[PDB]
Amino acid sequence: TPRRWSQEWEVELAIVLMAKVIELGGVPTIGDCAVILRAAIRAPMPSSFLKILQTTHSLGYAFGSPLYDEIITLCLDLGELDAAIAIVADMETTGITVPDQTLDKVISARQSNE
Amino acid sequence: RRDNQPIPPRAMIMSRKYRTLVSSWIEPLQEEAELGYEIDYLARYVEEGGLTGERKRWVPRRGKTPLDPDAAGFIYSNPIETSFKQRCLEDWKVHHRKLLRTLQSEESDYMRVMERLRNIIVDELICRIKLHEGDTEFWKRRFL
Amino acid sequence: KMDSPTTTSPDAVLVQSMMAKMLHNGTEALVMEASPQELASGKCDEVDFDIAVFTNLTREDSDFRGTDEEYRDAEAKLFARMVDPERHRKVVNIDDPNAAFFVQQGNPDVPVVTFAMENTKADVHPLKFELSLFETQVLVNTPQGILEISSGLLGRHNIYNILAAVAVGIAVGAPLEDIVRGVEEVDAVPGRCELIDEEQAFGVIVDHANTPDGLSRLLDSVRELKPRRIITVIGCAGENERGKRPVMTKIATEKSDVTMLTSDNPGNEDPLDILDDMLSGIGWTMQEYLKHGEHDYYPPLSNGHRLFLHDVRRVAVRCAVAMGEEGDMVVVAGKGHESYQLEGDKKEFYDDREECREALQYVDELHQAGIDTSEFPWRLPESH
Amino acid sequence: AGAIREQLADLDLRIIIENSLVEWKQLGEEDRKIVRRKDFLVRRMELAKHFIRTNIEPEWMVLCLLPVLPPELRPDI
Repeated sequence: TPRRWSQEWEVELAIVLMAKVIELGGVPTIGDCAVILRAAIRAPMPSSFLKILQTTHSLGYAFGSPLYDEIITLCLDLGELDAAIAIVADMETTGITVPDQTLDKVISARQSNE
Repeated sequence: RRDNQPIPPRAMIMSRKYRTLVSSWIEPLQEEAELGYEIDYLARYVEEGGLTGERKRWVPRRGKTPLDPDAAGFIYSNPIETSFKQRCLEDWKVHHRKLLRTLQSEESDYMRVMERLRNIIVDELICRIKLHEGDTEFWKRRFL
Repeated sequence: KMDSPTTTSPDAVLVQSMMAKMLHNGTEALVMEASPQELASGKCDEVDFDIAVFTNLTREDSDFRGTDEEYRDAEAKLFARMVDPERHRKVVNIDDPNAAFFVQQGNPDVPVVTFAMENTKADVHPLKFELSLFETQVLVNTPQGILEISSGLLGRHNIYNILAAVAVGIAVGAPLEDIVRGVEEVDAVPGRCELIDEEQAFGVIVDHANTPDGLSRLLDSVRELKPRRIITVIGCAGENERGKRPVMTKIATEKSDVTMLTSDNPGNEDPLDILDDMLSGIGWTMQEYLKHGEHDYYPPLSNGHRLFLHDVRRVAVRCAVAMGEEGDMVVVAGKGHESYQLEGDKKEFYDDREECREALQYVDELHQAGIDTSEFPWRLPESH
Repeated sequence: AGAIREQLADLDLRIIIENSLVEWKQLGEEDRKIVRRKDFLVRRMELAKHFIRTNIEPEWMVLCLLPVLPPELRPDI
């Protein structure tokens, strides 16, 4: 019996596929990374958010500031603050400037849950 | 990977919306993503050879030569674009068509699984119907 | 009119040659353009200028093979010859930050008349002005009094040109009534925002703007006139200037409500190939546009504007005039006063002014025939 | 006939194959017309395929020039 499509299954295949292509000499485009990222945002699995940005930046690609705002606010909507605190952690390591409003809302969220 | 064979450039061809085989089956099809900022179409124009007459023009022309570069190598052009979502749905339908076909070749429950299969194109009773495609030994027994 | 050779920069021999011809025929005064390229090349080196007029300086001419300082100093050559205080006069636009540099050029004793639109310290400056699609009305304060001018020229950039003519009239001590009559006599300098008037409810202007910065400046001058919609007809030359094709489409689609791409001078290049290069500046392709034609519907852009397309310039110009409504402006850019459409190698005769003039005459009979020309494609009565 | 030649010359033979195949499959999912329309679609996609893999242009079905038989073979015609 064939397996029925789920957006969760589609994302994990794309993460596996992107890893194989990079490790075999392929360079996915900046648009490809966003499309895989966009599918996750419609899907909610905030766990996969950390790895998609990790491979996006390992290719030297930087998303726009609104895109980083979208994923952080999406994490707060679902309450997955552990992903959000890790996402802001890796943004800081990459050195990409992070808007003040995103920092203000994550800090307020961190204070609320404590 | 096990053969130490890298992915060739022809496999990694890029579409108009700047997508490769990594993400071309997620199904907003032939559409770009947000990227958080506006796309610089002038940068794409220069990097595609637009300053020297070497750009690829997407102008339809008379003749039996495909405009899409991904149609190179195929006898009758490349397959039509089918997303991973459509493929799973088509695969799901085809299997149950076979189940409906074998059910007809051999009582209230029989009518209820009859309607359920047609509706897909009770499910516990559907799950006992076995397909034997490729099983030569089974077909030899039925031939005898 | 003289049968002037079709050279954008007359040579030194030609300038002297025709100039004597005017003398032999009884000409007493003359006005010549002093372009930076002509001044730098030394073509006008043997011209005994009496009055030197400075209008403005912006880095627009990509054709100038020199730096900004060289571009500035080239224009200063005309002002450097302002030597004789009794014979020479200076007219400067003091709104430009450079204007001080020119005033110091030449003999400082030469009289200088200053004009400005915004700087009220100028000798000649407007008190109030009104801009519309058909005319401009300006009240200008001059050292000899105030003047009332109603001109067919359009845009606030043409107010400076009026002020410069007023100041030159002021400099030569001309009668105020001659200043008003002379300015109001000029109605349409050919190809310079030339209004095509046929007693209709929308303005039609033909301009020579064929560059990204020329088109941006032109469409910003049209927008200040407050039209309801702007309809721009633009194309790109073939075999040359391949870098502006996506740029001019992005500019037109972000400043014009409706954009009509067409052919400007294909030469030996296929017109649909140039239009594909233009379409790439907004993310489209010729194939996608032609697919929308099959479904008889062209969607708008992300900003809500409309883009249409046709490779025949005569069709695209007249179809854009037929899209005009009450209180609109139709801008036919690219050619201006040029009277040729180069296809292959032959320079077929083609005037943009005639096409707009003739389309305005026959647009009435098209509308009463039931044809809906509000957009592409047209809706005939016998089509559904 | 010139209008027909423009249609033939402008045909996208690869589009014909994909359009015929999807329409053929739709009728399968769903009596003398469905069967007849199915045979029409198979003939059309068979015809398009042969043009693609040969050097015959479909627009040659409209004649622009008319060859003339040699005189010795026409010493009616």
